[PDB]
Amino acid sequence: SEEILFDCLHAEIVNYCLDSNKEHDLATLEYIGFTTGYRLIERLTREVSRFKDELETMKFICTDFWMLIYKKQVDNLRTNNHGMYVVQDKAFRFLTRISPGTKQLEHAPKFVAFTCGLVRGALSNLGINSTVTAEVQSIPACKFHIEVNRN
Amino acid sequence: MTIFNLYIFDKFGTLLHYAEWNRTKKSGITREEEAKLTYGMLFSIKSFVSKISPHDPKEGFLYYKTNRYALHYLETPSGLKFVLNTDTTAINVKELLQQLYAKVWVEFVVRDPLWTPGTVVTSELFQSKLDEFVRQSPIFGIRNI
Amino acid sequence: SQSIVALLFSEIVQYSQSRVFTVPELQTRLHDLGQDVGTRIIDLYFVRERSSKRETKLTQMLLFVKTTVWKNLFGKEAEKLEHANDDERTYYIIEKEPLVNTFISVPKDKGSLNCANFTAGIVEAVLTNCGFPCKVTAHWHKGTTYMVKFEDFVIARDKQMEEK
Amino acid sequence: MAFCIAVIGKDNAPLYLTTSDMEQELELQYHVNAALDVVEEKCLIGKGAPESKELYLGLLYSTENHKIYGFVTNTRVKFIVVIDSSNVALRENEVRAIFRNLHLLYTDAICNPFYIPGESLTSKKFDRAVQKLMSGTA
Amino acid sequence: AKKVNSEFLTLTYGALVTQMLRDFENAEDVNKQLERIGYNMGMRLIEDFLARTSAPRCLEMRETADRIQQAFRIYLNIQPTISNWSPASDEFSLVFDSNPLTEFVELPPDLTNLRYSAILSGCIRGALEMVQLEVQCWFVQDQLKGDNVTELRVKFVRRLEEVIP
Amino acid sequence: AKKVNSEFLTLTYGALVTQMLRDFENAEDVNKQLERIGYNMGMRLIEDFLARTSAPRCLEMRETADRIQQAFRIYLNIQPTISNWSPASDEFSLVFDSNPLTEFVELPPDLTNLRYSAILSGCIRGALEMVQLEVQCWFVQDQLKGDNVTELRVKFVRRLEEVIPAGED
Amino acid sequence: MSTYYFVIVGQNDNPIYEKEFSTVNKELRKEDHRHLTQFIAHAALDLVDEHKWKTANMQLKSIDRFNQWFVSAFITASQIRFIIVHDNKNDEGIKNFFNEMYDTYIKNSMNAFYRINTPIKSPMFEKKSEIFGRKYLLS
Amino acid sequence: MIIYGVYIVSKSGGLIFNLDNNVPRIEHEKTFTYPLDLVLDYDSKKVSVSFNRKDGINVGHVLVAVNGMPVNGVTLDDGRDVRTTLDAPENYPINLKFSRPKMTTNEKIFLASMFYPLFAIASQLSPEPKSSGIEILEADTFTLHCFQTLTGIKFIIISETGLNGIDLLLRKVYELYSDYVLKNPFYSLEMPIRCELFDNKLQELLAQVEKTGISNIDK
Repeated sequence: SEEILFDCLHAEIVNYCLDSNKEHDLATLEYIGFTTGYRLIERLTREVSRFKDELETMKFICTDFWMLIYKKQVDNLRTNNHGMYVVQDKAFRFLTRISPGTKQLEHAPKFVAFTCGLVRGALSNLGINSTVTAEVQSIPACKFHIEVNRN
Repeated sequence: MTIFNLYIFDKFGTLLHYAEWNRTKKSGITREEEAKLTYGMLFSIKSFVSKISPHDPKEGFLYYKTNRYALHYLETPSGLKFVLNTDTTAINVKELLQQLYAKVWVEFVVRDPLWTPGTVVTSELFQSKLDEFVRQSPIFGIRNI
Repeated sequence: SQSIVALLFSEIVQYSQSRVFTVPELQTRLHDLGQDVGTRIIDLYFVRERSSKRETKLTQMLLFVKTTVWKNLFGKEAEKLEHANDDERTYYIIEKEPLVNTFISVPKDKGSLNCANFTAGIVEAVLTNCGFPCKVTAHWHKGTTYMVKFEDFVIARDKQMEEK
Repeated sequence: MAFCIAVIGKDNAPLYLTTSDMEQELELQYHVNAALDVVEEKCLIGKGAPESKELYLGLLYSTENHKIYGFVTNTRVKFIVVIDSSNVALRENEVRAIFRNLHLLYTDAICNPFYIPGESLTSKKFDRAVQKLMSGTA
Repeated sequence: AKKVNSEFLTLTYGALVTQMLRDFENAEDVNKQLERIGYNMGMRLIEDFLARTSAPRCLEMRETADRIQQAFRIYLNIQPTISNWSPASDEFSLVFDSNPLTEFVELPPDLTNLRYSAILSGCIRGALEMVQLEVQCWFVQDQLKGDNVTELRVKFVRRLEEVIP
Repeated sequence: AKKVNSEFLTLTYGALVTQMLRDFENAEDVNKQLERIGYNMGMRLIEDFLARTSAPRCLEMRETADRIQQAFRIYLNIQPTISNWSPASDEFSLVFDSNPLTEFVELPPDLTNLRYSAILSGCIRGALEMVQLEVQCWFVQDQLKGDNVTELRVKFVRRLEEVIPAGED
Repeated sequence: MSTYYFVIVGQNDNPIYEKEFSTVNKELRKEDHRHLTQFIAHAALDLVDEHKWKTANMQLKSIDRFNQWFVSAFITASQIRFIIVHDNKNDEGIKNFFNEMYDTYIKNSMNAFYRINTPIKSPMFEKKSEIFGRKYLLS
Repeated sequence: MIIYGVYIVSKSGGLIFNLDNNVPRIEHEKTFTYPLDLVLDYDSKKVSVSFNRKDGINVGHVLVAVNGMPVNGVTLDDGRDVRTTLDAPENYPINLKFSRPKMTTNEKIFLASMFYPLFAIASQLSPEPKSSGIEILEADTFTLHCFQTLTGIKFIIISETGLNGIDLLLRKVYELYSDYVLKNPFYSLEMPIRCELFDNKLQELLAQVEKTGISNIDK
């Protein structure tokens, strides 16, 4: 039951926020974490030949990364034409433990930073870029609103 | 005919929560003093046995009974206390309280970031999950060993 | 009941223990109660349970009155009888059953003697009313035991009518 | 069998040591070896040098006594050893294993929280990791 | 895929240590933060450890050693081996070949006094005081500071007792 | 089985009464004295009648009434007969045809103001008070006074034992 | 006719009671009968004590016959001396008459208020005795 | 079936009678070496151990005798005190007796005293309405069964934990109670009942129940 460590540790981070900055959280967690997951992703569906460039919707790669970490699937995936889009998820693990009543909403940016801070790829929608804001209306229901680092 | 009520007390003797379902004798004492009285009583019984024990009380106190209702007790080595009221005669419930601790409390309390340690739980999910775990076996009666 | 009699007799002892100051006069008061019992029981049982016919001679009356009184008191005759040569006045009548223990007995520090004397009082009543003045002591020897000191004129009288 | 190790960042090179199995790389092509990599990204890159696959590059670039075998990750990192052997009896299988090893060693140097990514590899540990790689597979 | 689900934790810990270390210049200040944060974490964790292992309670240091090394087995998937008992049975040593919570965090950061396992020390103490065992905790050996094995030390200082009914 | 003869109990009771007439000159004193000893009787009579049978505490008066008549038929081997209730059912009368204590004894005419068998009223009193139950009992008619059979009153003025066995004490 | 005289004697020789049924006349001479036969009862007692030490019979019908005063003895278990003294004999009346005397005596001896050797004034006993006399002696 | 102890208390709640059926406390001795892992702690006339309950020396095992020499409250028989004896090394290696404090009678009086309210305050503010108090209190290695007289006296005994069929035994001890209060109803609750006759009658009830028969109501 290895999760309990991380639930407690992120909980205590939710606890202390010193007034110097809101989110002192730098993203090296995110960077080294996706590099680790990609050590486990020693295979992803891109062709052996280098020229034919296929982009992997980081939406899908986000699904898989949740299965590697968040374990539960991203549900409602609405996307505009360009790099701006969003995920609508009914359940969020750290907000599964909080009362579902929309009363404790502030605790999100610690959540949404963790999905930012993942190095980009040159071909867009390739699966790894990250710069993300969240708008959690309902407690279990996180709303990670994506903005690519590009336009 | 579900359980009457259920009590929690820290290793410092403070009432964490009280959930009632079917208690009827309407209390002349406001619940907080009653919880204090009960915690002191249970402590007294712990001392009572730990003195008058013939040999090692490994788990010490278990529960007490009346002719017309009954009650049971659970001891958590951290010093939290579990108390509920049941009817006199049905299956034991020592195990049922162990389960409620190891699942409902360890999940819907400590794994709640917005419950600060050593206070009153006020989670609607912990409340509703307690309601449902009691509704699991709304069984009344104990005959505990 | 058994236990109602035990209770009424505890109130006997207590009433004595109240308006009596020391133990031997309490035993005396018990002895008085015993005389009161005998004074009328003996005349009762002359007829109904004693063959309706008088009996005068010593040892026969001793044993037979013993038995008849015990049958109509508790229905249990005294277990044995000793009459002692070394003092022809000294006879012992001994019953393992104490009347007292219907309620099991008293403190074993203050009062050496108990109801045993009150039964001895009933005994004295019946003996002295048959024609046998006697003094009776209750001893905690071999259970509830008794000893009888008959009357001198009586002792000479039967010693003479040992023959006919 | 000179393995000019060279990790590349997005554009620049965080670590590119000059080591092999036996001892240091004497040959004075180092900065211009990185220029071999730059002429890669000038003409050889094509639309291909970056991909979204764990990149098998069996000889994306070749020349005398100097054979480049490449690899790229989703994080746009360029992993390249050079086969500096006109030929030796080693076949690409152990080269694949070597890029597995190099992947893992690099990403475990990445495992450091202190070392900011994109900077010169400070880790003498990741050093000895690369050093064992060279001493073994060269 | 998924040899280790929670290799995530050690990188989070590295983030926290460097974030404090930037914030507070001193190794000592972050030592206190690590200790207290381990305290709260171990307070969180001991109750779950007693929900699973369902231990009676620790009245004897051999039992304490077995319990905590079992918790390490079940929480950090490590196998510390109890050793170096006190003549009075107060001290014992927990042999971590690999501090699991570190995977080359940094061998030289150029910073002695910066102790990593302080998080463990806080967790062990806060856990223990939940179960009425005030024991101090420190680290006799530590690989990162130049050692070959990282060795936590605890010595039985006082038996806390519940009071004031 | 009772293992005892009715006349012997009667003789012990006569011994008491005569001894009281002697020791204390007045009937009122000897009567109050015997009522006290009967009060102290009841403190053991009621617990005995409970040891023979754990009767119900009380839901109504006549339940106590037939409990006590059962007890009277127990130790005295004589079936009583409850009668004469209150309009309020609170108080009743109790009937003994012939008490082994009362009978085998008549009374010298000087002792008219004596109430002879009042030991039973005392018994009832103390029996009800150890059972924490407040009642008044006096023999409204006594076999000796020319009454057909001994008649009591049982005036249960109020309560002292509650529904929970904690009670007031 | 027959004269009628009953006497009751305590163990301590106390004359407990005496009862008469004879046709009333010369009351002074009837009192003379009374004391005459009481001292006669003393002498007859001094006799009947050894007579009872001889035979424990139901009733000692004759102890002395003064040739005009007749001594009939029914001694009790409590040694209560009883004598009927009469100028005429009637054995069948006297035997069961002393029987029924003894019976009603038991009845009125049980009452705890009586103590050994004490006069008994119960007029109920008087009429019981009178009924017996009309049954077994008088006509 | 073995009964550890038998008790009865009054309307006062005072311990009126406390016969014990001979249930000894465990004992331990071992040739103690240099300072002992037993964590010896002085607490107010108790010379005990607080931790490291090894070898069957419970925490509550009070020091009972030292090196054969008896030890009394805090110091020893000879005048030495536990501390001075202990911390002096070269005395070691040595034997130490240890066992649990058989609570001296007065302490048992105090125990019964403090328990009485729990009986009378067994959540009189119960859930169930117009309720009734405690009757059965199971425990670790004993079980308490009480019989209210339904008016007045309380009847509590201490039996082997795993057992049934004891409340009838309480009824029979109630019968013994009636037997004895026949002795002198003046001999009332105010004084305690210490009358060896009724008491050996009780120990015969004990004798019967030590043997098999607790059916066969014979007492």
